[PDB]
Amino acid sequence: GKLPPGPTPLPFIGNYLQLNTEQMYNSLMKISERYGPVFTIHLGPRRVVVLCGHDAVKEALVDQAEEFSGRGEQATFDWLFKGYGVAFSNGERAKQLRRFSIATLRGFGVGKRGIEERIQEEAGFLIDALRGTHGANIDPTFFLSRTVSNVISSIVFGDRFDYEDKEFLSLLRMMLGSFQFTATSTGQLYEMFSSVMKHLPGPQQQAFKELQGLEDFIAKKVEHNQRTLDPNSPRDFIDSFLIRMQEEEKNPNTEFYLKNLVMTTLNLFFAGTETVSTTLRYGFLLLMKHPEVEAKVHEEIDRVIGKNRQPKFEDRAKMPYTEAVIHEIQRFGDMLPMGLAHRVNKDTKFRDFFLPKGTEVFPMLGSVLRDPRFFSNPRDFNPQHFLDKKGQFKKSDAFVPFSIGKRYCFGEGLARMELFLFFTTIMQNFRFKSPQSPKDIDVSPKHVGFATIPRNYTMSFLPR
Ligand code: HEM
Ligand SMILES: CC[C@@H]1C(=O)OC[C@@H]1Cc1cncn1C
Repeated sequence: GKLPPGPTPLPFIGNYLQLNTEQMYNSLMKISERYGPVFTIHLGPRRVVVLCGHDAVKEALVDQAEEFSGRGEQATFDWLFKGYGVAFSNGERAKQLRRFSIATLRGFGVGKRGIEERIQEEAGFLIDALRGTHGANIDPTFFLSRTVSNVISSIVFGDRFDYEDKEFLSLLRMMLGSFQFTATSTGQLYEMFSSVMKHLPGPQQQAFKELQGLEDFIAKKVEHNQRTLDPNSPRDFIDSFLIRMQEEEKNPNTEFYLKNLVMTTLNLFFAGTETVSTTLRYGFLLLMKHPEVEAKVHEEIDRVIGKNRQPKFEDRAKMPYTEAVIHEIQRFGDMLPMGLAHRVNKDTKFRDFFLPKGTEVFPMLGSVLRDPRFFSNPRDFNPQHFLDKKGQFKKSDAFVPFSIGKRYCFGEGLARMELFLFFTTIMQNFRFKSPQSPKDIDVSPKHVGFATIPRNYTMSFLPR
């Protein structure tokens, strides 16, 4: 009846001394090279259990999937959410807001023809945008996020933002900034020492500012929607939820009230924007570093699709190389290295170890994506990871950027279809040029913390 081994914590600071807040993953991966695939850490006051490799992670989150289905803290987002919404909540609230969210996204056609024709249409609205930069050197950052956010916006708001909207440019700035903070040294020190640091001046404060800015906005769309509602036919995600808040007024235990609504919508709007767009911004850089991979994707396009029409999402079965490249950007790029934290919601026996009720769990998603048993060159960019000798597509149990188990990314379906199309559609129209030689492109991360962020680069989209 004892915890997993680990370095001796100090009082209050925990294992501050053996942790590099500038790369948290490598610090935790060094400790496991010494203790094992399951060890115990303290980030400040918080006792965490950290899981390493495909085996540790799968047996935790899938084989005992119920007991590891809790949610732990991300103190940056916990300052805003306070345990409300679909993503950062626990128990009876998590199961209801999740059950309702999946059912509703399917209403608006996630992984269906509706959202296909929305993405397909927005993808062309971006093609125009990039054909009108005329080959000149740009930052791809806010072009991509604009386009990516517009898909999720259609679902949650009822329609899209205009690309010329000054206030829209602002909301995307608020996501990029709050998100990049979680990845920085101070971001990872804030995980450790939130209790103190939320009252101290510093970068943390600028990130509450933008979080606060984001909530405000969403709560202004909830007001406008609320007063102009039509109870017998819904326009968007907010409306459907409003319709369920009415029906649930007689029930005092309901999880469908104003604050849960507002929080769950931000979960969706924030996640539908910054994780598919970073993945693309990373993927472009990885394509200009690897020109022989770019040329091969282009060729698979012209023979399967051509130049005339617009790529669908079933054009995908006849495209094994391009679908490998997209899985390999997703695995190399390593979006959320430690995932969202979990928690055991009751006393738990796991592998001879004991985990008390409320124990926090770090499922290292990045160490599965770099499990050397499943990948032959774990830290190189090789699309042959996702192919066999006959050139067809090879699924891997260690491809887990979207997590596994009971609290896994229900936004995975939307994201898969978005990635395929955006990537195919852009590269069907343009080839990418860098202002620097392929041997001189630094494809290593700028910040790695809660997210993996790629470095800054300028680029050209010149037509074919
Ligand atoms: C490449 C893009 C994306 C990646 C790599 C990604 C990855 C992840 C990961 C690792 C989790 C953690 C789940 C856990 O607790 O174990 C997660 C959760 C979540 N994701 Fe995504 N995600 C992406 C895009 C999206 C999109 C487009 C949406 C919008 C519908 C979304 C919505 C969510 C939500 C609501 C959760 C919380 C689930 C819960 O706590 O029940 N994600 N995602
Ligand atoms: C930026 C934090 C995001 C949020 O508020 O809701 C969930 C989320 C974390 C996340 C999950 N999938 C993508 N992201 C960025």
